[PDB]
Amino acid sequence: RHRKVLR
Amino acid sequence: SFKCVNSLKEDHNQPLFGVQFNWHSKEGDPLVFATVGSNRVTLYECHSQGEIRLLQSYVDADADENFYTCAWTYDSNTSHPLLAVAGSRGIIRIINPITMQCIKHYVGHGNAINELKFHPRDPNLLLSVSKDHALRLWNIQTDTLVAIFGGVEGHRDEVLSADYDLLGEKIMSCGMDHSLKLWRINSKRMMNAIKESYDYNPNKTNRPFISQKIHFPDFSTRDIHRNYVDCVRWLGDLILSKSCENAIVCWKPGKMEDDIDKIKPSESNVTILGRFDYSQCDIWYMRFSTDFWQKMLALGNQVGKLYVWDLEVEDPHKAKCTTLTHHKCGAAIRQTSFSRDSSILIAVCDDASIWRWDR
Repeated sequence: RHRKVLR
Repeated sequence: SFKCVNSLKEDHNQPLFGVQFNWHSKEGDPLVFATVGSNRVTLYECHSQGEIRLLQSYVDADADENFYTCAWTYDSNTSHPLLAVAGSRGIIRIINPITMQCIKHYVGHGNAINELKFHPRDPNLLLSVSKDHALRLWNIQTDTLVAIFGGVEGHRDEVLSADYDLLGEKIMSCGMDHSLKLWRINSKRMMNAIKESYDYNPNKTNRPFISQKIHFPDFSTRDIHRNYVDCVRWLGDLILSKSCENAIVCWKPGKMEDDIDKIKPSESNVTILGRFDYSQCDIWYMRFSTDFWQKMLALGNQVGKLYVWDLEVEDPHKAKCTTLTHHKCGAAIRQTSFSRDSSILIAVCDDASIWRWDR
């Protein structure tokens, strides 16, 4: 769900 | 009113996760800030015409280390500034900023350290928050672990941020469990623990230093955000916190009229005093900062836009927002830092760039 960095 | 005067990029091309101006820099010395990213910490000096003068870095012996956070203090005997750094290895390094020598280091945490904060009144008291779900309070004069804030009733996932209140009487922490927790460090137990930490000299005794195990917060809420809480700051007796939900919430424990020092661990209520909305900050580990006086609040988003709120108004919800954009600043901003005199604002990014804004 919650990413640390942009995909 | 801020204008962008310069930018640069560090050679490692990895995210810069942290930036901090040295608010303990001496009168007549130039303004200095540290950046942390990859396995390094770098110092820069601010000069006229937007010049950002590169000084010297500390590079960790371990290529797999990743520094996430830094915090400035000073040596309480000599007055010389010190820089604490930490990241994925869960090792705190105390760095001499002049030579960039690692003076000493502290191991303990079960994992990555997500944030470091120094006590507002005592330059020796360092707080670390960890992926291992705990906070640790260290005394960097006597090299003692004062207390561990953990347990079943503590955080149940990574701790991402924490902040001391004005006098350093209490800490608010937050993390991946969506919760914000209060830990009072002015209790009889904690005040005695700090005093004993100062009396401890391993060369004059047989005993190890005994750490406090603090297993119960003095307040806890999961009613503010509905995702990872990645940044928290006291605003007097009020709290500012954010998640990855495009809002900073201003709130307090208990009901509107409830005194913070009268709040009991069983407190079920919170009061929402305002909310500062913004855009495109859906990723976590994105930190706001305030100036020395707490007149302003700055946050960068995931596409390189800066939001600045003027808090010099009668109520939290009346804060005045201003935005700062640059056409070549398109990477995620992880953290901001004001110089102590508020003349300079620095933003650091995921593409290793550094952006200088002058007032």
